[PDB]
Amino acid sequence: SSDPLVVAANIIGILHLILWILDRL
Amino acid sequence: SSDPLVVAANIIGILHLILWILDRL
Amino acid sequence: SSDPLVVAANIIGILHLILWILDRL
Amino acid sequence: SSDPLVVAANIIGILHLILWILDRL
Ligand SMILES: CCCCCCCC/C=C\CCCCCCCC(=O)OC[C@H](O)CO
Ligand SMILES: CCCCCCCC/C=C\CCCCCCCC(=O)OC[C@H](O)CO
Ligand SMILES: CCCCCCCC/C=C\CCCCCCCC(=O)OC[C@H](O)CO
Ligand SMILES: CCCCCCCC/C=C\CCCCCCCC(=O)OC[C@H](O)CO
Ligand SMILES: CCCCCCCC/C=C\CCCCCCCC(=O)OC[C@H](O)CO
Ligand SMILES: CCCCCCCC/C=C\CCCCCCCC(=O)OC[C@H](O)CO
Ligand SMILES: CCCCCCCC/C=C\CCCCCCCC(=O)OC[C@H](O)CO
Ligand SMILES: CCCCCCCC/C=C\CCCCCCCC(=O)OC[C@H](O)CO
Ligand SMILES: [Ca+2]
Ligand SMILES: [Ca+2]
Ligand SMILES: [Ca+2]
Ligand SMILES: [Ca+2]
Ligand SMILES: [Cl-]
Ligand SMILES: [Cl-]
Ligand SMILES: [Sr+2]
Repeated sequence: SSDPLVVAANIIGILHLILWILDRL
Repeated sequence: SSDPLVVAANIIGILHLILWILDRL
Repeated sequence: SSDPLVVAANIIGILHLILWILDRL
Repeated sequence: SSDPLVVAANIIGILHLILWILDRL
């Protein structure tokens, strides 16, 4: 398990990556 | 919970994202 | 140990970095 | 504490940020 703030930050990080890829695609 | 260095790195990562968005906005 | 979602996100983050470097190289 | 791979990934992430800032500066 992780600190809740770390889980949240990682979810945000992944969504950022998805949105970046979709933007470029 | 997380390693303190990981918590710190994630806080920095999120602030970086906020500042990036504000810069572009 | 970390949340499995955090491990996964970090692996993805590192692969992203590798692919970015290889793209620029 | 965190998975060792997560600690490593976060250290790499921070160094990446430092090198990016120094490059732009
Ligand atoms: C291109 C712009 C960058 C992208 C902008 C996207 C910002 C998304 C913000 C919030 C959604 C994600 C947050 C989800 C947080 C849920 C709470 C949580 O995960 O807590 C778990 C905890 O471990 C339980 O105690
Ligand atoms: C248009 C773009 C579409 C937007 C798509 C964005 C999806 C975000 C991706 C992953 C976060 C969701 C993962 C949620 C699972 C979290 C539960 C967890 O944190 O721990 C589970 C672990 O396996 C047990 O400890
Ligand atoms: C665009 C440039 C990139 C952005 C530049 C921003 C750099 C921010 C640096 C430090 C502030 C954040 C650090 C906050 C650290 C607090 C200590 C901590 O979080 O420790 C928790 C631990 O788990 C308890 O034992
Ligand atoms: C001009 C731009 C404005 C700058 C805005 C930047 C704000 C940084 C965002 C989040 C870090 C703060 C989150 C602090 C909470 C940390 C406590 C924690 O780490 O764990 C809590 C958990 O819910 C129990 O384990
Ligand atoms: C340039 C585009 C960005 C790059 C696109 C790359 C996307 C890669 C996606 C998935 C592979 C990585 C996921 C590996 C996940 C394995 C599952 C896991 O790690 O779970 C561990 C857990 O702790 C055990 O319970
Ligand atoms: C063309 C580009 C080539 C692609 C290359 C991408 C490689 C991805 C890098 C690291 C993820 C693999 C690390 C796997 C180890 C995970 C096991 C773990 O999570 O914990 C281990 C810890 O030491 C005990 O707790
Ligand atoms: C611009 C290019 C991107 C930047 C390229 C930089 C790549 C740096 C690679 C490795 C150094 C960092 C790795 C340090 C890893 C030490 C091992 C560790 O941290 O393990 C802790 C564990 O928790 C104990 O069991
Ligand atoms: C030219 C550029 C100069 C390069 C500069 C790059 C420095 C990398 C930054 C941070 C990683 C080092 C942090 C090492 C501390 C790790 C120990 C830890 O992981 O846990 C400690 C925690 O407080 C107890 O659990
Ligand atoms: Ca906490
Ligand atoms: Ca430690
Ligand atoms: Ca979980
Ligand atoms: Ca492990
Ligand atoms: Cl990142
Ligand atoms: Cl973690
Ligand atoms: Sr943990």
